[PDB]
Amino acid sequence: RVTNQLQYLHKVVMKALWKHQFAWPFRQPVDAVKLGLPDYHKIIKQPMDMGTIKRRLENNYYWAASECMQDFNTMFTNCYIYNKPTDDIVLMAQTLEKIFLQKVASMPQEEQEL
Ligand SMILES: Cc1noc(C)c1-c1cc(S(=O)(=O)NC2CCCC2)c2cccnc2c1
Ligand SMILES: Cc1noc(C)c1-c1cc(S(=O)(=O)NC2CCCC2)c2cccnc2c1
Repeated sequence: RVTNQLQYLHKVVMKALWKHQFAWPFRQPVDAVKLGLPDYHKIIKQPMDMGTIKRRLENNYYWAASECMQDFNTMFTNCYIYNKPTDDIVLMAQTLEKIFLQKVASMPQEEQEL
């Protein structure tokens, strides 16, 4: 579906996050071979990244905004679960997610199809 809320997530939320200076590690799926993490996919069962979310927005994959919000959430949660507490990537994820939440607080409240 195209909905008012999904449009907002695309044009306001994703727009802001995608261009952020800390976004780069999250713009494509985690490549476990490249990063040297043979257990990544053993620990993280549902990988997610902003490249995938952007494409889903662009291709009208989502039926409701809440679905897209859960993908954003999964991407951040994966990061917090996998990485060590002191890893810089955790700080970068937190920074992005703060913007995610700030923007989500201003999303249109009633979802309507277009
Ligand atoms: C401005 C304007 N003047 O005439 C038209 C037509 C627009 C308009 C309408 C929509 S929408 O109807 O698809 N979604 C609405 C629902 C919530 C707010 C946007 C946009 C959608 C995306 C970008 N520009 C949009 C601009
Ligand atoms: C693991 C992992 N789990 O979620 C994400 C996201 C990652 C992650 C981690 C690294 S890194 O640890 O090599 N560099 C850190 C240093 C500070 C920036 C990230 C990447 C390195 C390159 C590309 N993607 C990366 C993605």
